[PDB]
Amino acid sequence: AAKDVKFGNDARVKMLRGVNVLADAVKVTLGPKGRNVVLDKSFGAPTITKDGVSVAREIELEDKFENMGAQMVKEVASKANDAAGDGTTTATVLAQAIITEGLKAVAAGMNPMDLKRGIDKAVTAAVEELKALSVPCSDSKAIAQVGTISANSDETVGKLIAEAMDKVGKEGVITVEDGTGLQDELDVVEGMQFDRGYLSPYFINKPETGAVELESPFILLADKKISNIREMLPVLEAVAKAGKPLLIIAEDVEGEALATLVVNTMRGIVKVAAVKAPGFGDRRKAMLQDIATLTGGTVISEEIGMELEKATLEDLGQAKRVVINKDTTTIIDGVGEEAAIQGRVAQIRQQIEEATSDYDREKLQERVAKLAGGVAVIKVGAATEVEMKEKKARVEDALHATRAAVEEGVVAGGGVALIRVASKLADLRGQNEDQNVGIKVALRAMEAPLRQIVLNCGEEPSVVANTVKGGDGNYGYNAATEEYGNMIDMGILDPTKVTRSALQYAASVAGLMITTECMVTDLP
Repeated sequence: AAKDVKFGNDARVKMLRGVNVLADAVKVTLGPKGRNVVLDKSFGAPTITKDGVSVAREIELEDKFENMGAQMVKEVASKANDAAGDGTTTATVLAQAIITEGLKAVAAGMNPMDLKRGIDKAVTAAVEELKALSVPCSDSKAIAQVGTISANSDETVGKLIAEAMDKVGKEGVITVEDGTGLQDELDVVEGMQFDRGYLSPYFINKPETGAVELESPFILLADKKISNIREMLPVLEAVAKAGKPLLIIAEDVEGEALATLVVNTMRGIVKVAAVKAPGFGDRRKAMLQDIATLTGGTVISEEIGMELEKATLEDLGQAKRVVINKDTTTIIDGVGEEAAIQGRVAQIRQQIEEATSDYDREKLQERVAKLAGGVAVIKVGAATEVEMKEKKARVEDALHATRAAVEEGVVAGGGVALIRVASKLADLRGQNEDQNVGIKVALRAMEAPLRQIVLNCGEEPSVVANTVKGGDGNYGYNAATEEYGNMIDMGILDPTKVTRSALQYAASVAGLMITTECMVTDLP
């Protein structure tokens, strides 16, 4: 109800204090020689971490304005992590640097809109420079390298990912799951992956991984949107009498049907999962038909007049293993005769060699590649289950890093890429002097992360940063080995996607917070 409002300088200093608290909490973990942050818990034993994601997630402030500034920086950093796969700490420290310098400039009478324009211009130029500086990652040796360093120097993971990419291409679908035995086995199965997640986060069966995983699931393929239950309860009865888990693939699920499916899942009577149909229009129907052919079943389509009252087990699609994430889901080893897949991919082939519109042409290439590519699953083996799960986590992180590197490229890690780009962009200027001030602010901001890494390493950062700027190319300073040289040769590297996303979101949040005039929050 009643709310307290702050204007101008007071709001800016409140946000500055909140962001400073968050960044001082999260940035001590930056770099190989990162400090430890103790997160006291009510359970009884405090947890000790060196990763910035947990510290950022665990921090809140009693003062409302500082708090909300902290959570806005936190949400942009979380967006950076979700997009790139890492870089939360670098994004947060960059955001703090830009925010501090920009607010200091604004207090000097500068025009905040011009500062935001200059920061955005400098960041766009920096992204272009990073794209120029990125080393392409296409050779299997490069895949092995990124998988190795990304997984704490696990070269075996490097190979595993290398032949996985060799078998299913750079853009193919790859997943990792638990495997029996000691050796690590690689296998490719007929499957695909579309960019649709669960409709509600209450369908999750694995809170540790945050993925809706079903073993030998039995899916529903319906073109019409699902609102009520009476039309779809025969499916639940059939899966209950068959004892198999249930999954839903429809255009959109809404109404009390979602609530009752969640309730049934929680009660444990039968597992139910729902995933949106990818695309829209008739393309969604076409790809749903492709999915039905892949899984050997048929789709509940209203256009052909049939309905869901008569849907049964024998005339419905089934799968071997499905992993549903927040944004996308993977179908693994769709059960069905290969002849149907061959016929469908052939039909899509004629769809190419008589396609007219270019956009639909690329869409057909992507659809046929997704349908005929298949899915590769890698099973991790070990002595006991605990190190097996640890290697699972390491393999997942390495796979995300490899995907980012393939998508964008590889640049020098440890903040060397940012400082090199800032050095190369020393002569950038804007329309106004305030724009030039903003550009200088952005340059110092990209300088900041390497300084923080060196300070964590225990060395004074001014001389190290100056020495790194003096060099060219990928030459930089290694915090682990306390020496300079080529950063790529030493192996410490990060995907270009991570650095680019961190800089982009740091600039975005800093520009948002600089131009803020008013602050509205609940009255304490």
